Amino acid sequence: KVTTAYLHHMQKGKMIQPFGCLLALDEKTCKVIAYSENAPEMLTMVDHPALGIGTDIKTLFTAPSASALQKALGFAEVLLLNPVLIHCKTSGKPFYAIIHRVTGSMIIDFEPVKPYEVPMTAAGALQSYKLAAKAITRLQSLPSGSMERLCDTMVQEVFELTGYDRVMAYKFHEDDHGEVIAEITKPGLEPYLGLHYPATDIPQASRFLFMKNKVRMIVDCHAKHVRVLQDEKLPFDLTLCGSTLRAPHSCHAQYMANMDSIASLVMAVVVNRKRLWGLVVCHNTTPRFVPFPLRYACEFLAQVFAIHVNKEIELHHHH
Amino acid sequence: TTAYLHHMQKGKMIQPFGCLLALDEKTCKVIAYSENAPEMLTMVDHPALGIGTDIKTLFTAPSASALQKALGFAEVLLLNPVLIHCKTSGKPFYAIIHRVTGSMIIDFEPVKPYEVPMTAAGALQSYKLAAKAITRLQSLPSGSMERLCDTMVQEVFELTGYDRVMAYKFHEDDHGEVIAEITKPGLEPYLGLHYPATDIPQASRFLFMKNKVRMIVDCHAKHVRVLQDEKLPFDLTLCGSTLRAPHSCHAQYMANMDSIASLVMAVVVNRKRLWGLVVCHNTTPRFVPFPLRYACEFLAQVFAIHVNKEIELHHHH
Ligand SMILES: *[C@@H](C)[C@H]1/C(=C/c2[nH]c(/C=C3N=C(/C=C4\NC(=O)C(CC)=C4C)C(C)=C\3CCC(=O)O)c(CCC(=O)O)c2C)NC(=O)[C@@H]1C
Ligand SMILES: *[C@H](C)[C@H]1/C(=C/c2[nH]c(/C=C3N=C(/C=C4\NC(=O)C(CC)=C4C)C(C)=C\3CCC(=O)O)c(CCC(=O)O)c2C)NC(=O)[C@@H]1C
Repeated sequence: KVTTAYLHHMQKGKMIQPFGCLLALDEKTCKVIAYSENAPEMLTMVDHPALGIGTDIKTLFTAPSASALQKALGFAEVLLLNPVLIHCKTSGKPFYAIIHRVTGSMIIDFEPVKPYEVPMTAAGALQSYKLAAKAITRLQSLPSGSMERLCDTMVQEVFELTGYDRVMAYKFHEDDHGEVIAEITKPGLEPYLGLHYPATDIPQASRFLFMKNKVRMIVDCHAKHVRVLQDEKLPFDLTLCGSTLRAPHSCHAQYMANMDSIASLVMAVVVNRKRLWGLVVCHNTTPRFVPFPLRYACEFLAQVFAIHVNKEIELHHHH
Repeated sequence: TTAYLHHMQKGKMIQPFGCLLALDEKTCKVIAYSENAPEMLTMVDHPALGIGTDIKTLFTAPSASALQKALGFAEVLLLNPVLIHCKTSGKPFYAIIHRVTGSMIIDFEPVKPYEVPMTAAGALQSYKLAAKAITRLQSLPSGSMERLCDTMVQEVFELTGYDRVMAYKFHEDDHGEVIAEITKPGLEPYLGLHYPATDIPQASRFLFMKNKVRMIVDCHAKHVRVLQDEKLPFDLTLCGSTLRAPHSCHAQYMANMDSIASLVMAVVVNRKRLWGLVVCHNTTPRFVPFPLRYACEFLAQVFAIHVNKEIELHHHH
C-alpha cells in the first residue's frame, strides 16, 4: 500500500533532471515515441516541429551518429556498449547517448559534452577506468579480517575518484534500518559516521531499484524537473526508471535540501540469492555532474567492493 | 649491440598501417613526417604537407587545439589517445603522443569514420575486460607459477583475439622457454620449446623495458621512410613510436614461423629486470586499436606483480 504508490511513480519516471534530455524510440520504426520537454531546445535549434512524436532521428543527428543509434536497435541489453558520442546535425552540438532497453522500446539519455572534450573522450574514458582499476588493486592488496578497514579504504578511493565533499558506506541491518560505518569528508563538514537511520528514510521501492540501477546521480536537488511526453496512441505508460536522468521523488529532494546535500552519487552494494548489503553514498554541498565514463568505472569498483565485503562476511561467520 | 641499437633507433622506418609526424617542441610545426603522411592525412607554393607545415592547416580546429595543449604537458601528464579529424575529409585518427628531447612525436592510427561514435564505448569495454581479467589473476590461490601463467595467456587470448598467445620466460643464461600457451584449435603447440638467447638480442630486451607493448600488423608489409629536416639539431629516435618497423631479420623470422602479426607485452619484475614476454601471434595480418593495447599494458603490469610474488614465495618455502 506504501511500496506500490512510490513504485508506480518511480517506475514511470515521467519527471527528469534538466542536466540532460531523454528520447524513447520504437524498435520497429526507429521513430520517437517519447521525449523530454527540454529535448527540442537541447537537440535542435527551436511539416512537423523539429522534434515530436514520429520524428525520424536522421533529422536530429549527423549521419554516423544516427546510424550508430539505429544499429543499437539490434543488440541484447547486455551487449550494449555505452556511451555513444553523437553530434546534432544543425549545431554540431555533442552529447553522450546512454542506451537501455525495455522490451520493444529503446530509451536514450543525452548528457552534454563540452566541445573541447570531444577529442579527449577515449582518453578520459581510459583514464577514469585506469584510476578505478588501481583502486581495485588497493582493495585486493588489503590483509583480510576487518570489514572496517575494507569500508574505510573504499570510501577513501571513491572520495579521490569522484571529488565529492562527503563519501559514506551505508550498511542495511536485518530490520532494514541503516548505519554509516565509514566516512571521509572535506574539512568543514558535520560527521555522520556511526549514526543510525530509520528503514523508511530509504523505502523498499528505492531498495528494489538499486538492485537494477547500480549507480544513481542527482546533479542539483533544487533543479526544476522536466516532464517526459509519450505517444498518445500508447494505451499504457512507458517504464523510464532505467534513465540516468530520473528526477528524485519530491520527498527525497526536500530531504537532500534539509541536509545541505545538493548533489549525490549512490552506488548499490549487492552481495551474491542477491541481497542489497548497503550503498556507497557521495554528497556535495553544491551542484555536481560527473560524466558517464567515470560513473561506469564506479559500477565495476562497487561490484569488486561487493565481492570483498561478502568474503569478510564469510570470514566473520567462520572465526 | 650498438649495431642493432643504431638501426632500431636511427633506422627511420615505420609500419604502413599508420603515419607519423614530429612537431617542434616550441613552434608546434612539422620537423619530420613519414612518406605516407601526405596521402593519409590530406588526400594528396608548398604541398599540403612537408617540413614547416602548421598543424592548423592539417586538422580541424578542436583537433589542432587538443594537440597544442599536449605540447605544454609533461610526458607523465599525457592522456592518450587524442581523437583528431583531418581538415577537409573529416577523416579520423587516434593520435598517440610521446616526447623526445626536441620534439613531440605523434603516431596517427586510422579510425573507421562510422566507428567515431563508438570510440569512448570501445575504450571502456577494452579496460573493463582487462579489469575483469585482473580480478581473475588476484583470486588465484598462490603457490603455482603454471596456473598464474595459464590464466594470463587465457585472459590475453580472449581479450586480443590472436590465433596463439604464449608466456615466454627468460632463463638465467637469457635463452627463452614457452611455459604457457593457448591457441585456436588445429595449430601446433609450441609449449615447452626452448630457444637460443640470440633469437631475442639484448637490444630488443633493453627496448622492452621502455616500450611495454609492441604491435606488428603484417611482417610482409612495405616499410615507409620518415624524413626529417637535415638541419634539425639532433637525430629523431622512433624507439618510442607505436609504428616503428621491425628489423628486416625479425620480419623474416616471423614469416618463417608463420606469424604474419604479433603483439608483445614486456613482463618487468623488481633492481628491475625483464622476466619474460607475453607473445601473441596471428597467421594473418592483425590490427588492434590503441585502447586495447593500453588496457593490456595495465594487465601486464599486474601480471608482473603476481609473477614477482610467486618468485618470493619460491625463495621462501
Ligand atoms: C519521504 C516520504 C520519505 C523518504 C522518501 C524517499 N527516500 C528515498 C531515497 C533515499 N533516501 C536516502 C537517504 C539517505 N541519504 C543519506 O545521505 C542519508 C544519511 C546517511 C540517508 C538516510 C537515500 C540515500 C536514498 C537514495 C536516493 C538516490 O537515488 O540517491 C526515496 C526514493 C527517491 C528516488 O526517487 O530515488 C524516497 C521516495 N525519505 C525520507 O526521509 C522520508 C521518511
Ligand atoms: C637476426 C639477424 C636475428 C634476430 C633478431 C631480432 N629478433 C627480434 C625480436 C624478437 N624476436 C623474438 C623471438 C621469438 N618470437 C617468437 O615467437 C619466438 C618463439 C616463442 C621467439 C624465440 C621476439 C618475440 C621478438 C620481439 C619482436 C617484437 O618487437 O615484437 C629483433 C627486434 C626486432 C625489432 O626491430 O624490434 C631482432 C632484431 N632474430 C633471429 O632469429 C636472428 C638470430
